[PDB]
Amino acid sequence: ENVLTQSPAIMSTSPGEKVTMTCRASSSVGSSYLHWYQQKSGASPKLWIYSTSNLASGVPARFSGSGSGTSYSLTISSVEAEDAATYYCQQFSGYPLTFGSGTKLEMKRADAAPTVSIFPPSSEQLTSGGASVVCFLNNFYPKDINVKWKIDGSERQNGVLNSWTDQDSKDSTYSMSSTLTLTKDEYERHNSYTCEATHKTSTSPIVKSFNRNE
Amino acid sequence: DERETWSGKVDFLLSVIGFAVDLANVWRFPYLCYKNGGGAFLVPYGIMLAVGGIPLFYMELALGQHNRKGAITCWGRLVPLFKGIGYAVVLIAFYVGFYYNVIIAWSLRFFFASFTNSLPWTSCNNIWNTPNCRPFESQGFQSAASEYFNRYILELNRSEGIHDLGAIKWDMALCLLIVYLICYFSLWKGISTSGKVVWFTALFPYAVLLILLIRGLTLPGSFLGIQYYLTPNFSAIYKAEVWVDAATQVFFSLGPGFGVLLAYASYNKYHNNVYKDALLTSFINSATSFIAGFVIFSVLGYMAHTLGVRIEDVATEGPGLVFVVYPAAIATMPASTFWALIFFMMLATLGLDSSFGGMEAIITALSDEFPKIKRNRELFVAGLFSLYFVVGLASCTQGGFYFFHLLDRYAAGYSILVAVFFEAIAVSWIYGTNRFSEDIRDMIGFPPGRYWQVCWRFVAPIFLLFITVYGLIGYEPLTYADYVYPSWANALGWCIAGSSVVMIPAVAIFKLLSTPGSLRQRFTILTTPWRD
Amino acid sequence: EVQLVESGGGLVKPGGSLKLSCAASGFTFSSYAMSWVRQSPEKRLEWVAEISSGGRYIYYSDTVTGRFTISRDNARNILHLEMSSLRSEDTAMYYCARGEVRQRGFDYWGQGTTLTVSSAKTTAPSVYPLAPVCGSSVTLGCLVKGYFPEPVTLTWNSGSLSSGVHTFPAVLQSDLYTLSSSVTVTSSTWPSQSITCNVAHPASSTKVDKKIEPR
Ligand SMILES: CC(C)CCC[C@@H](C)[C@H]1CC[C@H]2[C@@H]3CC=C4C[C@@H](O)CC[C@]4(C)[C@H]3CC[C@]12C
Ligand SMILES: CC(C)CCC[C@@H](C)[C@H]1CC[C@H]2[C@@H]3CC=C4C[C@@H](O)CC[C@]4(C)[C@H]3CC[C@]12C
Ligand SMILES: OC[C@H]1O[C@H](O[C@H]2[C@H](O)[C@@H](O)[C@H](O)O[C@@H]2CO)[C@H](O)[C@@H](O)[C@@H]1O
Ligand SMILES: COC(=O)[C@H]1[C@@H](OC(=O)c2ccccc2)C[C@@H]2CC[C@H]1N2C
Ligand SMILES: [Cl-]
Ligand code: NA
Ligand code: NA
Repeated sequence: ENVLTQSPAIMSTSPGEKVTMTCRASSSVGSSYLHWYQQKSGASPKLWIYSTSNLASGVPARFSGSGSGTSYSLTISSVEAEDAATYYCQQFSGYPLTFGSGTKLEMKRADAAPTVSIFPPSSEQLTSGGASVVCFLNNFYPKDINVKWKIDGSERQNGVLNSWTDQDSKDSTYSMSSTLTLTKDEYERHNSYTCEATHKTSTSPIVKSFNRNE
Repeated sequence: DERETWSGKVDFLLSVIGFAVDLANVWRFPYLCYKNGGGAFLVPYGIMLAVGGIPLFYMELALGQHNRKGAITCWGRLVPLFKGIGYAVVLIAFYVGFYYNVIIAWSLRFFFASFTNSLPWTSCNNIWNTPNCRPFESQGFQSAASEYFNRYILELNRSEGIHDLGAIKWDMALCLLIVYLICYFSLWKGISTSGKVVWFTALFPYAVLLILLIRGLTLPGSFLGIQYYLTPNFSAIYKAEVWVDAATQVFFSLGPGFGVLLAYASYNKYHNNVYKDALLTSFINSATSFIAGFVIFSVLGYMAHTLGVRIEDVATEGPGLVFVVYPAAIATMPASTFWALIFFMMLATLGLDSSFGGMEAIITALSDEFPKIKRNRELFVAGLFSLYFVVGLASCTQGGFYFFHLLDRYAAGYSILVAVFFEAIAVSWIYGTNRFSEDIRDMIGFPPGRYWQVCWRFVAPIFLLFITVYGLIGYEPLTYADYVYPSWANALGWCIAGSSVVMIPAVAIFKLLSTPGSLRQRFTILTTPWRD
Repeated sequence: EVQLVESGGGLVKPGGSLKLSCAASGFTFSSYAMSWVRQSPEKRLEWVAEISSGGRYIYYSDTVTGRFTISRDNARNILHLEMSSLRSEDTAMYYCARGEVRQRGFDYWGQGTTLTVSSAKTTAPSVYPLAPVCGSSVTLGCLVKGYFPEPVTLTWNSGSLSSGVHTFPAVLQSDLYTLSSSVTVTSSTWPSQSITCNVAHPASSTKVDKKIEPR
């Protein structure tokens, strides 16, 4: 099969600036047979650029594309917030048909400090025999943030489930949820809980703590 | 007249064997076989080894033993005009020391984290993980062993590039210190000590490779990996790129142009047989990589069978193989803690002996140039290793890998290609092969065959040029993952790459200004050896 | 005008078989070639099978040969995909996409149907409230742990309040999914008023509503 490789996999951009994503093939592809698609988050893909040049129906003039052989490129003139999506290229030149690895475009904004909140296990859960502490981190940029579970005054690693969120449609920040899961007894033998975040916004971590006896 | 000599014959060999055999043996050669068509890749490898690599390997060992002095003085006495080669060859090794040692630091850092019977890189439920994590390598996803090496050990995710190094890992700084402490106390006294230490660093990997080969082949699906390894495809012989990979690997695996072989052989007895030494050493180096391939792929085949992972995903080169892919498999098989300790210790011992040579090439060359340095030898290397450790803290940062990958490509890059190119040309043309053959005959008793003389003057310059040209054809701006280095980072590296090469015309130009006469007398003055 | 919907799909054990159907409207269906394209959870598109307008030309991209049979009914305007010997790597969202012209690519896509292939067995989610600790505004959340398979639906106060709600995607651990959602609101509401977490996991028939007690 003919493998299509797209660069870059993730791209950050401020509105109004030029962007170019490249699509390269292992085998030469007829310039007429290459196509581009835009897939919004949680939505079906849509035809964007066909035959390396022509824009599809409903596509604004800010979009353009060029290339031949094993090298192709998609270019947006000046990025708008509506353009945030993942873009896949495609070749129909020969079977089996193939898609590019995809290029995810994300908007850039002012760096925002996270709002950290810590939640003790609900007693309805403790009856089941389990205990899980939750730490929410909301409205922050950039995407990568790091949580540390230190139960006082030692740090625990395993049993932590972290989940980020897709980049948002308005703030253009992110959110992350850290869940430390224990059993009932390990929750009892121990003293207090704490999760805090190392972010670019501050070299000093944002700490949140609660103790069981208070 | 007098200079010290090795305390034994075996000590010199293992010192060279150690220096030559490093992580690149383990982590590059086996991948090249898999990629280039298996056992068929041995054909261009062998040819390029025969004509390209070994004659150059022979040349430095011969030159070192004959002139009996360090890198700078050796080329100073050989071709006084080209003495700049002696300066370039040394500071190239000086550049490598700023990065290369961080690989050993990683090995110890993994070795230290390997005391437990529940290995930290096995599970995706830890604090440093992310939703993209999967228990093993997969397309579009991240392995548990991967996220452990990056988001925890390296903390690379904290850094956006080389402009942001971030904080300093002091667990890494401690590991780096320990490495230099091992290097300091080994390299402290002359070859009377350091020459003995290699009996561990060189031999111990073979001990581990032995028990890892037994453990490897006994795994279910181990035979499957061997096919991915050695299954012949001769269509690649016609492919020019394969002849480039074979030529490049052969040339880099046995290093000329670090001044190491030049320095190491300079402590040999004059009438010692350096031709047999070059043949024995070269073979063992190549044999080591071949054996190491069986160790890697038997485990890689074990993963593709019982662990159900694509061979394309687990077959990799560079540090990713030994710090991610291979440890991931170890954790699955019984007595995992045992295989982990000996593997990461092997990686460390594979890095140490090499570092010994690179540093010794600097010390010896500067000891013969400046008499005051030989006195208080440690005061020199303490200040040297201090400078290394101080700057080495940048490698211990969160953006440390971004700094490591930069120096890896540039410092040891084309700098050494044009250096060795001028080495062969200076000897085989300016100095002459007639003189070189006459010298070798006076040492080992017999002159080099017609085969060796042709390789030095003709095949070798083409061999190196063939690599250098296709290296430039194939040039792209330095990148890692999705991170593209800024244009000022590439520029800075080319200066590092150029600060060596520039020594060739500079020292040559500066020498001409200090000589008497019209251009015709002074250039024959500068091509006259020290033996006239 | 043009509409493509995908029926069928769900949880199937390894070695099992399933049939997908695609309903087409808004165009003459017998005049256009249809293709099945599946999207993996890694967010990476993969072409599966193409069928011509008359169904006389069949093309299979294959990890899939002989396991899949693509079918066409031009009378009722339905596109069929027959599956067999399914395993974990077949788990994806299968799209029904059209185009006749290779030079113009796929101009119309369907909503898509989700197929999950696992040996894991269906379990009911246990949802939990999260009580804050003894401010200008307060953050409250709902924890959904130990369910399979996706998907579940989480809303707040019967899906009234939208703003300030961050619903985190599910993460699979030991054949079990864990999900959480955060909602931020002013302390004037709370505990001024009653907040309720609403979770629905249709596969396991478990629809739960949780009241928030500051205790
Ligand atoms: C392939 C791996 C496992 C083993 C490495 C093969 C090496 C050691 C073999 C293959 C080809 C051999 C060379 C073939 C040609 C000559 C010319 C002869 O006048 C001197 C020996 C010399 C230079 C041989 C040295 C050893 C040699 C380089
Ligand atoms: C693990 C298995 C497959 C390979 C083991 C390789 C070992 C046995 C080989 C590789 C390099 C070899 C050494 C190379 C150098 C010398 C110097 C020589 O004057 C005495 C033999 C001696 C000391 C060799 C002994 C055997 C040796 C250590
Ligand atoms: O597998 C590593 C074991 O020790 C870990 O602790 C770290 C930490 O940096 C510090 O205690 C010291 O440097 O040792 C290690 C180095 O990685 C954790 O306690 C666990 O992961 C393990 O027990
Ligand atoms: C980075 O250059 C190297 O790795 C070389 C060498 O390393 C060095 O030259 C060196 C120089 C200074 C410090 C550390 C290593 C070891 C082996 C033999 C050649 C090659 N390597 C395969
Ligand atoms: Cl090798
Ligand atoms: Na080594
Ligand atoms: Na080597």
